Amino acid sequence: MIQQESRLRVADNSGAREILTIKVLGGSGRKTANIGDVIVATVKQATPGGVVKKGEVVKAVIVRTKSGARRADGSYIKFDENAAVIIRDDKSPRGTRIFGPVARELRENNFMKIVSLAPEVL
Amino acid sequence: AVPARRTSKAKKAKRRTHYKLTIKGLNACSNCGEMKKSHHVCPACGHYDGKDV
Amino acid sequence: NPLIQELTQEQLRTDIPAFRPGDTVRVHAKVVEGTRERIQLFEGVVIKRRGAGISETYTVRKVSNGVGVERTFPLHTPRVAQIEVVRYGKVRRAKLYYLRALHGKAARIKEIRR
Amino acid sequence: SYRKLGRTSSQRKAMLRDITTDLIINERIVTTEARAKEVRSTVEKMITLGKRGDLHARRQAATFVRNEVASVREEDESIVVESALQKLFNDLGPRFAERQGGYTRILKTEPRRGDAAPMVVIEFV
Amino acid sequence: KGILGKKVGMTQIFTESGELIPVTVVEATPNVVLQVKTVETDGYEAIQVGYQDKREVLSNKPAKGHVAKANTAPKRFIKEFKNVELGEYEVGKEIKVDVFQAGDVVDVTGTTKGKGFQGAIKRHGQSRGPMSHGSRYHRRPGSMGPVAPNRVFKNKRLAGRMGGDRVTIQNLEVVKVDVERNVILIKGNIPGAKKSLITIKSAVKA
RNA sequence: AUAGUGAACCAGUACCGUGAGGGAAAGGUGAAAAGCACCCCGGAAGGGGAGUGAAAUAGAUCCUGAAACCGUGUGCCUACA
RNA sequence: GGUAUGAGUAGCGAAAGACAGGUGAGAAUCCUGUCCACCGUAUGACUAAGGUUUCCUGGGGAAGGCUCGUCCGCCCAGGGU
RNA sequence: UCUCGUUAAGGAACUCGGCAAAAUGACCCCGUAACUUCGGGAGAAGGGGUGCUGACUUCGGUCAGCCGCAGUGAAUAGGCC
RNA sequence: GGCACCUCGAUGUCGGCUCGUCGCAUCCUGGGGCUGUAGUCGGUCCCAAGGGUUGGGCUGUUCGCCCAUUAAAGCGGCACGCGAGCUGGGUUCAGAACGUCGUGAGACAGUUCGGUCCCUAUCCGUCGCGGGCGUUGGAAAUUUGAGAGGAGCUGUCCUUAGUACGAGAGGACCGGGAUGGACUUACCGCUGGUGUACCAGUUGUUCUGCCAAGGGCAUUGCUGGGUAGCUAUGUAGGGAAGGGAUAAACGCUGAAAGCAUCUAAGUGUGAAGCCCACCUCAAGAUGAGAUUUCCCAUUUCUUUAAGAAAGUAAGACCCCUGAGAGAUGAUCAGGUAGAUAGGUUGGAAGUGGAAGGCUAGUGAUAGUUGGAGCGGACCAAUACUAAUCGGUCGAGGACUUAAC
Ligand SMILES: [K+]
Ligand SMILES: [K+]
Ligand SMILES: [K+]
Ligand SMILES: [K+]
Ligand SMILES: [K+]
Ligand SMILES: [K+]
Ligand SMILES: [K+]
Ligand SMILES: [K+]
Ligand SMILES: [K+]
Ligand SMILES: [K+]
Ligand SMILES: [K+]
Ligand SMILES: [K+]
Ligand SMILES: [K+]
Ligand SMILES: [K+]
Ligand SMILES: [K+]
Ligand SMILES: [K+]
Ligand SMILES: [K+]
Ligand SMILES: [K+]
Ligand SMILES: [K+]
Ligand SMILES: [K+]
Ligand SMILES: [K+]
Ligand SMILES: [K+]
Ligand SMILES: [K+]
Ligand SMILES: [K+]
Ligand SMILES: [K+]
Ligand SMILES: [K+]
Ligand SMILES: [Mg+2]
Ligand SMILES: [Mg+2]
Ligand SMILES: [Mg+2]
Ligand SMILES: [Mg+2]
Ligand SMILES: [Mg+2]
Ligand SMILES: [Mg+2]
Ligand SMILES: [Mg+2]
Ligand SMILES: [Mg+2]
Ligand SMILES: [Mg+2]
Ligand SMILES: [Mg+2]
Ligand SMILES: [Mg+2]
Ligand SMILES: [Mg+2]
Ligand SMILES: [Mg+2]
Ligand SMILES: [Mg+2]
Ligand SMILES: [Mg+2]
Ligand SMILES: [Mg+2]
Ligand SMILES: [Mg+2]
Ligand SMILES: [Mg+2]
Ligand SMILES: [Mg+2]
Ligand SMILES: [Mg+2]
Ligand SMILES: [Mg+2]
Ligand SMILES: [Mg+2]
Ligand SMILES: [Mg+2]
Ligand SMILES: [Mg+2]
Ligand SMILES: [Mg+2]
Ligand SMILES: [Mg+2]
Ligand SMILES: [Mg+2]
Ligand SMILES: [Mg+2]
Ligand SMILES: [Mg+2]
Ligand SMILES: [Mg+2]
Ligand SMILES: [Mg+2]
Ligand SMILES: [Mg+2]
Ligand SMILES: [Mg+2]
Ligand SMILES: [Mg+2]
Ligand SMILES: [Mg+2]
Ligand SMILES: [Mg+2]
Ligand SMILES: [Mg+2]
Ligand SMILES: [Zn+2]
Repeated sequence: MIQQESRLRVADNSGAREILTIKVLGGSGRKTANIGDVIVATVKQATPGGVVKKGEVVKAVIVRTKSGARRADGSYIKFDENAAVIIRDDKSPRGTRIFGPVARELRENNFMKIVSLAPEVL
Repeated sequence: AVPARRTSKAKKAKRRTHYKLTIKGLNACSNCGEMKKSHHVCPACGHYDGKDV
Repeated sequence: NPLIQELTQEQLRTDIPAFRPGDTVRVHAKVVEGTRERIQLFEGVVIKRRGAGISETYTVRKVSNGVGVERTFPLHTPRVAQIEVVRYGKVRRAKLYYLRALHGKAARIKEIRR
Repeated sequence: SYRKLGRTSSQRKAMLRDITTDLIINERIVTTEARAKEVRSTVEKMITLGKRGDLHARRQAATFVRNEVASVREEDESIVVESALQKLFNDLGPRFAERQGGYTRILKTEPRRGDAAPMVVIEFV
Repeated sequence: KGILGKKVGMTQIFTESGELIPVTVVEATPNVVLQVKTVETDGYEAIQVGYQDKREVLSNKPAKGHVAKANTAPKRFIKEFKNVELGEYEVGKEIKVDVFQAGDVVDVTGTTKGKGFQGAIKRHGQSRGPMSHGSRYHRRPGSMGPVAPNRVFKNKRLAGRMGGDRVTIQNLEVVKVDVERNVILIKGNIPGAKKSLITIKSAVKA
């Protein structure tokens, strides 16, 4: 459950290390975003040599959350942290490598490039 | 908040319609015949359910 | 209770090995990426077992690529081919939520060989 | 559920232990309705432990029954003092060996003067 | 189609293809048609249904006489079902859970669980005032209204008794029918405390 | 007797104030106590009798005994306004 | 000055009591016992001031005591430095 | 309504304002910046250790072992920049 | 802005919070005409108020600028709605200071830091809940629906179709699906929360004489879990289809007026709107409705009385055990024609290996006896305890006129 002012780790090498949620997209009053949802975020901490830099407004897809997700088989998945991947407008990741495991729910949202790049898809 | 008008005798009496006691559940003791509260020990003879208790 | 128990006894699995929180299990999870179906092995420590009858579930925790990941399964889900007990751990409580705070060497559990 | 009886948990537990032991010692006491309806379960749970008669049962009962003198007799000497705990296991336990539950009865009596609180008598058998 | 049963409880069931779904167990020992109402006599068509046999001492001569035509024991719950084929029903006929089939779309009516006297926050989902910053306004129901009417408009929502209301949940799915046990499994949850009366009818919107 | 002195009465008192100082309320059984022996209910209070008295619904909070106010009985009326 | 209305309503002043036995017309509230609980750089022990009989003993239950009361720092009778 | 305890995910988005609360908190050890009136700033900051049982001691430790989620295991003792 | 008519024996002043409600000169969504409307986007006017109409940065602010969204992020009224509902940052009470003015005390043609927000609701009103009587014999159930309340929002994607349209670029109407946001009705099986008479660990001190095992106090001492119940952030469902009458608008046929013309007669199409449809309440709907079933015509006294009175019938209640119900009433489950509660016996959740032993070890401790012991509310049995014994109330049914 990610809302405005929620901060997430960056699960790629785009350059950003930490982002802050500006907006949960997808409706007028939507409060919360979960895995697979796209947010507008600001870069609060950036790797010095990276492409994405501190202060930049970016779009990003949530790929893991402490409040994870429920599947139709009655099973659940939860992660120890909240992480996002910075994406271009066509959902392609800005960076070249994804870090950490990724929820299988990205597939059904058609974030194929992230899913293919992730070291593990749980 | 304070009463805007004093309450009349009639209105006060009407309010106290339901301000009353009731005396419910008295019947004769099966041992001594004096009236008692049902399901209670008879305070006169000390019996209950036909037995001294 | 008895009526709900009778309605559900048919769907209780009988291939559940005896395991408790703190044991290491390999969960054979059936996954579907479309038409095809596949087994994805989720291995880790059972940190939780709650519920009764058909509603019983358990949680398995593993650390993959630096990130802790917990998976909760219905004990009797047909979507799990097999629950395999890898090792028996020595713990002192039913719920192992304290492992969430630990990492690496601190999170280790001593084997007991039941 | 369980009644709160106008006390805090620790205050209530103290009172239930006090009254429960009072019942074990006197076998008949006067209390309010509310206290009697709560004591009837605590006293009969103590009796169940006394019926078990084993050390583990004794020690569980010891955590609840007060350390009070239940009787003094000249059975052997003028210093044979029996505790509330010992009466539970020596006398009351064997007394109800063949009754399955229901070791107490409550008899409703008159209300208390200064309170109008509904009084009762709670006694064994 | 309709039937009266009691809410037993909630559980869950695995479907074919392995999906786990919550279900409410409704036990409906066969209902009995006690009376048939027609335009000729009552001005409207309906069947009067009895459910849950009741002990004789709990019944009345007026009540025992009423169920005498159907030739059954006294019934605790008696309700009417409208918009059915009356000719297909007659007094003394029994209605069983097998009237419904797995996959049928139903409407489920019951009496919501009582909650007693509740404030406008819980009863009406209103917003608290702030809990700090000098606030002395936490769980209060808000302004009663403007000055101009010199009164409060009706439907100013306040504290009061909550629950105990008839509520119908629409378009629920019948998941299973265990006739030997007189049990119907409904997907999802339905109103009412356990052991309360539940009315299952084929979905009106269907 | 809310008058007349603040004070008809144990008043410059009680009471208030550190103090200077401020400062009340409060008269009436009956001709005579003859102020109800004795009995009864009650722990008493208080009543009911029996007495005293011309009268006690003159019994001491005692002459007269207004009104507000409180209650009991009930002739008529009152639950679609 | 008297008496209403609001009312039989607000309030009954920071906290643990329980039961047995007794006393008595009457007791949650007085006495005794038992266990329980609270203070303990104190809620203990002294003492100055201030109060001025509140001390002790025996009686009492009108009023005072925020309930009750058989009890009291209250009332009555004796005493005490 | 007051006083108090616990809260999923988020973590100042609240608000005039982080008001209120939360967090810090003891002792030992490592370590500690700009600036300075050379005293200070400092308890800056930021870190580590703390229980139990044996062995061994230069008497402060050291080594070893043991248990728990957690060892100033409760209470009371800075939030910082 | 003008006036000075109510209020100066006081009608509390901005902004915000809580709660909304109304108007429509409509922001979005719905319908439509004209277009300098190819399409896609639009412009403009008409109809339309059913619902909807975001969160932040700065400022006391309103406003406004900005950031990021959105189908949209409408404008107004309600003492610039709402301080006996809240806040009190702003509005110069007393303090203090700056600029400025003054010889000055002081002051603003201005700023700055700091500064007590009382009230136990009597009446109407509002939201809930009972008692009384009525409804024309007395009862137990089931009902119709006068009337009323609730609900009413909308995105994106796929398909039709890269089709119609267009030189390209771009790119549909209508139709058919899927899936969301916000809101909302329920419920706790799931994920979680809580869980102060559930389980465990642990510190200090104190008590059970000591050891062992335990109790007390320390926020429930603290800590880790956690049942029932209550719950969201969890789960399920909902605003689906469809009629009828209409708005703007468009007709059809048609004359007045040989033509033309939607109108005059006649007749049709047409909106998220109206009335239904969907949900809930509902005959105190005094207009008091209907249906099924039960009791059945008593006694006495007065009297032609719709008389008074007395036992009762069906039935209901008192009282008592309770809960799924609950402030109290009430509701519902029961009262031995008995499982209603307690206990008891089995279970379960939950905790996570009791005590007492034994084995190993110098010891702390470990293993074992043994998934043990404990186990509020959950489940199932069981009359062991308590629902004893009883009492109260409660019909005998008017008249007129149709018909039969
Ligand atoms: K008796
Ligand atoms: K006289
Ligand atoms: K009168
Ligand atoms: K008065
Ligand atoms: K009064
Ligand atoms: K005395
Ligand atoms: K917020
Ligand atoms: K510093
Ligand atoms: K440690
Ligand atoms: K400190
Ligand atoms: K004025
Ligand atoms: K408005
Ligand atoms: K247009
Ligand atoms: K509208
Ligand atoms: K702001
Ligand atoms: K501000
Ligand atoms: K005004
Ligand atoms: K105010
Ligand atoms: K006002
Ligand atoms: K009024
Ligand atoms: K201890
Ligand atoms: K203690
Ligand atoms: K919990
Ligand atoms: K009626
Ligand atoms: K053991
Ligand atoms: K167990
Ligand atoms: Mg379990
Ligand atoms: Mg305590
Ligand atoms: Mg005792
Ligand atoms: Mg809010
Ligand atoms: Mg407050
Ligand atoms: Mg008006
Ligand atoms: Mg004078
Ligand atoms: Mg005079
Ligand atoms: Mg004078
Ligand atoms: Mg006279
Ligand atoms: Mg006189
Ligand atoms: Mg009328
Ligand atoms: Mg009338
Ligand atoms: Mg009042
Ligand atoms: Mg007091
Ligand atoms: Mg202490
Ligand atoms: Mg101290
Ligand atoms: Mg004395
Ligand atoms: Mg004395
Ligand atoms: Mg008194
Ligand atoms: Mg939280
Ligand atoms: Mg958390
Ligand atoms: Mg802010
Ligand atoms: Mg804000
Ligand atoms: Mg603060
Ligand atoms: Mg500590
Ligand atoms: Mg003039
Ligand atoms: Mg005035
Ligand atoms: Mg218009
Ligand atoms: Mg106001
Ligand atoms: Mg000057
Ligand atoms: Mg000016
Ligand atoms: Mg200040
Ligand atoms: Mg739940
Ligand atoms: Mg459950
Ligand atoms: Mg010891
Ligand atoms: Mg049962
Ligand atoms: Zn008797």
